[PDB]
Amino acid sequence: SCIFCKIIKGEIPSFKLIETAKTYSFLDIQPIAEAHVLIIPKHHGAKLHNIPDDYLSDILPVVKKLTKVLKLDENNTPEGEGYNVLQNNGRIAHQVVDHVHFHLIPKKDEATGLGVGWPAEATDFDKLGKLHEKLKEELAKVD
Amino acid sequence: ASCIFCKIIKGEIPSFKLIETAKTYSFLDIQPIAEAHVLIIPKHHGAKLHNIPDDYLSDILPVVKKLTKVLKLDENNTPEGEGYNVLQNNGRIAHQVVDHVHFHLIPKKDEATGLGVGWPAEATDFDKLGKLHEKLKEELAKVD
Ligand SMILES: [Zn+2]
Ligand SMILES: [Zn+2]
Repeated sequence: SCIFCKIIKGEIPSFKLIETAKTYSFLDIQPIAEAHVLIIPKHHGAKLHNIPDDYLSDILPVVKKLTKVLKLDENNTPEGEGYNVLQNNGRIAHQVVDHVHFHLIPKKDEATGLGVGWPAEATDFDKLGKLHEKLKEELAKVD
Repeated sequence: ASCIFCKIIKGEIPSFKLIETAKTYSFLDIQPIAEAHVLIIPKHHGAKLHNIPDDYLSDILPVVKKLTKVLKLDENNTPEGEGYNVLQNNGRIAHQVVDHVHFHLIPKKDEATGLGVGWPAEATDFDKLGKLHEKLKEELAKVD
């Protein structure tokens, strides 16, 4: 039933851009900015951790090549127009289609493109230290 | 040389190190917007995504995937419950402050913390999409 798998299989049309042996990209037909692009692995998995590594390695090179296509790569200064790369995992994180997809979203002004809510907390070395200790312990056992 | 993220990689500025790779370096965000807000950076210094060599880009998302195992985010294989965002910002207007490419792995446990997504739908059309699609295809042919 997955609509992105249907896009890949040519059963739903799409404004196709770069296609790879592993990766498929196309214009978002519900964009939030002018050339809003989606980039998906051909391996169906709902979240990032469901994608094999060899599919994951292919995504950012394709995204970076798309920035050449959209000419976003002509601005090598922090000012002027910019862009975001965003991938969502779960309803609460704003994912609706349950197949991994990266958004390449040009940021031309404040009214359009991604709007970033950034609720940052103060630095607290004691809590970070305890969190680092716990995460390094989970890392040791992943290895 | 004047880049906090380069200095952090070299160990000249402190950091809470997590996974490191021949090509990638990751560590806790010390001004986090969610509990285990992690940063993931290529070791090569580029300001924007398009300034990073292909071989550094290929290694980033497998590291992010491995970090979702460290953070136990990989245990929820349903669209409900808690989630997470991967964000990368290019230029001041896109919310980028440090001019070394960094990816955010941000757990999404509730609505008050984590990434807040503003999503302003833009009125569009199959005519406009089609003409835009022809313009980008021409450019893709030149890139090739
Ligand atoms: Zn699918
Ligand atoms: Zn740097």
